[PDB]
Amino acid sequence: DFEEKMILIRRTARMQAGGRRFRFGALVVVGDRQGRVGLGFGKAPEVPLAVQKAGYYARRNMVEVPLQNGTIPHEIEVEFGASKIVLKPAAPGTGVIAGAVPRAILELAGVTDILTKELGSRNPINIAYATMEALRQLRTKADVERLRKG
RNA sequence: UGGAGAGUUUGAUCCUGGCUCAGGGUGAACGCUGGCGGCGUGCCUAAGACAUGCAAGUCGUGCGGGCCGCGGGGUU
Ligand SMILES: [K+]
Ligand SMILES: [K+]
Ligand SMILES: [Mg+2]
Ligand SMILES: [Mg+2]
Ligand SMILES: [Mg+2]
Ligand SMILES: [Mg+2]
Ligand SMILES: [Mg+2]
Ligand SMILES: [Mg+2]
Ligand SMILES: [Mg+2]
Ligand SMILES: [Mg+2]
Ligand SMILES: [Mg+2]
Ligand SMILES: [Mg+2]
Ligand SMILES: [Mg+2]
Ligand SMILES: [Mg+2]
Ligand SMILES: [Mg+2]
Ligand SMILES: [Mg+2]
Ligand SMILES: [Mg+2]
Ligand SMILES: [Mg+2]
Repeated sequence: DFEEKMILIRRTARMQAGGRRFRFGALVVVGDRQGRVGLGFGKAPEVPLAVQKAGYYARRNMVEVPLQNGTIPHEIEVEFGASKIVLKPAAPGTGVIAGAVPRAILELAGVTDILTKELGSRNPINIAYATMEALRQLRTKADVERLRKG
């Protein structure tokens, strides 16, 4: 019902008297490839617990993507922190052209052909959040005319 | 009908930031190796110095001859 794929897994460390103590953080995307995505970042003392927790958080934070023939309706440009994401629709037969993080996010959303570009900071966390906010800032012609009814 | 990023400053993080790599290209060279064909291509340096051969001539339907040779005439 729901497909799940992790973006990256890292091991952070705090300092305590006697040595460093580790804590694992993991990004997880979940999607049905129908137009719904979810992104979660889980932290746990061990890796599998962190992956499961990131999956829970990703299912809790969902985004409805307005797909139009497997591509995006209009080009977007999002600044999350110092990271920038540039999304642009593409004609079918092109394929998802993106870095690992946006490729995974958009593929789990049900996108087949799109042109992206990461700018500024390449940080996978900020890039993931920028792509999520980009998909959250998408509008359709129906929504546009819905706003301009008056 | 058109756009992918990654490694690296820290105990860990975010940012700035340089360096490096994956791509394509070449009148290329070098190493190891090396079977055939087609089409291209081949002094990027000393515009340094050059043996040798060839590479710019042709018209007797513009003109008079030289040399060598043959034939026929004016003459016993
Ligand atoms: K902003
Ligand atoms: K690191
Ligand atoms: Mg929507
Ligand atoms: Mg900025
Ligand atoms: Mg930068
Ligand atoms: Mg860098
Ligand atoms: Mg320092
Ligand atoms: Mg270190
Ligand atoms: Mg410190
Ligand atoms: Mg190269
Ligand atoms: Mg190369
Ligand atoms: Mg040989
Ligand atoms: Mg040949
Ligand atoms: Mg030749
Ligand atoms: Mg040259
Ligand atoms: Mg020369
Ligand atoms: Mg005679
Ligand atoms: Mg007589």
